[PDB]
Amino acid sequence: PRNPEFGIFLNNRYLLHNGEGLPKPKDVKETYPECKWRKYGQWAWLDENNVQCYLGPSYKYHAYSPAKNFDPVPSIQRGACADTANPQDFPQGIPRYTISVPYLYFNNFYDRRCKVRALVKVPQTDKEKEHWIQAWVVEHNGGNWSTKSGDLGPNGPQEGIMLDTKLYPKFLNSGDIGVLPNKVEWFFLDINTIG
Amino acid sequence: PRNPEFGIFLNNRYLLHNGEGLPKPKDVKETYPECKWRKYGQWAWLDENNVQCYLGPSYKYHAYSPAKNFDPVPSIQRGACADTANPQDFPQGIPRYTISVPYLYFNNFYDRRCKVRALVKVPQTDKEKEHWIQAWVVEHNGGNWSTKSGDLGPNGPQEGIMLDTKLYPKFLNSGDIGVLPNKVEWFFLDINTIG
Repeated sequence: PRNPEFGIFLNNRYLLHNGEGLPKPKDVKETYPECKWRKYGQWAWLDENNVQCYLGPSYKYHAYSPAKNFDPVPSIQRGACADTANPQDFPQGIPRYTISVPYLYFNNFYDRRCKVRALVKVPQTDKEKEHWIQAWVVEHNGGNWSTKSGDLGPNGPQEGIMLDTKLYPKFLNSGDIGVLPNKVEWFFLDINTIG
Repeated sequence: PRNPEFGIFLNNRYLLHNGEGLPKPKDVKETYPECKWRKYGQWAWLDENNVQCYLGPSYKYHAYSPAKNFDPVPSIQRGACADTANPQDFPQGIPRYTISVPYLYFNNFYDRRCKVRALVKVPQTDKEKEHWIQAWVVEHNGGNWSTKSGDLGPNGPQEGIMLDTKLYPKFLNSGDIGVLPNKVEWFFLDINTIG
């Protein structure tokens, strides 16, 4: 069946045409300024009324996230998404590009965002031309890291993502602390819900 | 386990306290004005770049939808959500209140919103005090109706929802064309993603 069911092939516009003809991105943080790291008994992503909140980066509102690497094989076998049914167009075997996301981007009971498509921007480096890739979310993680620190403490903000071990080094020049020095730009391919 | 995992019990604030202490609602249509009924080969919910789009009404941005009734028993058995795994806190048997939603509110491959919680406002009538109820989404529908017409034609806009046959009559006074005369106010309980 056609995927997406309606409209343009958004993945092709990025992978083959770099986003040409589409608006320049805004940051998904601007969609929900009041969704912050706050304490209500425990530290969590909460709004100004102490209601759980999460974000939905789209092709219009990209996420810019501090990133570590991870091994996708144990995640696929026994991680947070291991019992999720394979959705439309999911690869056989280990997908070429995989990511893990923190609680800033899901609800763990009802909107888990397991085995969904994400586009990730790979900037120019000494090795790589600038280009977009398509990855699958295959894990959830804590994500208490920033571009300056691999560990913000047990209760520190949970913004960080993970990239598979073969995608991560594409972000580096030939010139690594365990978090990439620049935030990684990405969005959920099939989530276009904010104007 | 605690549900929601973090933050206040949002359902209790509506069901027991009518939303007290929370902001007055805005319309979810204002979150995405450019998500419109448009033709790209077929008629669909599409943005200004012909990308598929959908909405996520929350406690801050309610949906106001034209509503028909439906029989939840065949939907539970063999409708769009019949093979969805029962999530946390899903009832045994037929839930007391059930709704069906159109494509304006889901992606059918990756964000189906099957077996999720919705709060629905039941206004005062000659029989009912004003109050909120908690319903489960158990079906998807076409929804080519408005408060003035049960049938907007094969290609007409798909905004309409359905309410189970025992919830629907709670919207009427003792004073029915098949669509309720007033739009029904509702939101997804666990989706709080737009500021």
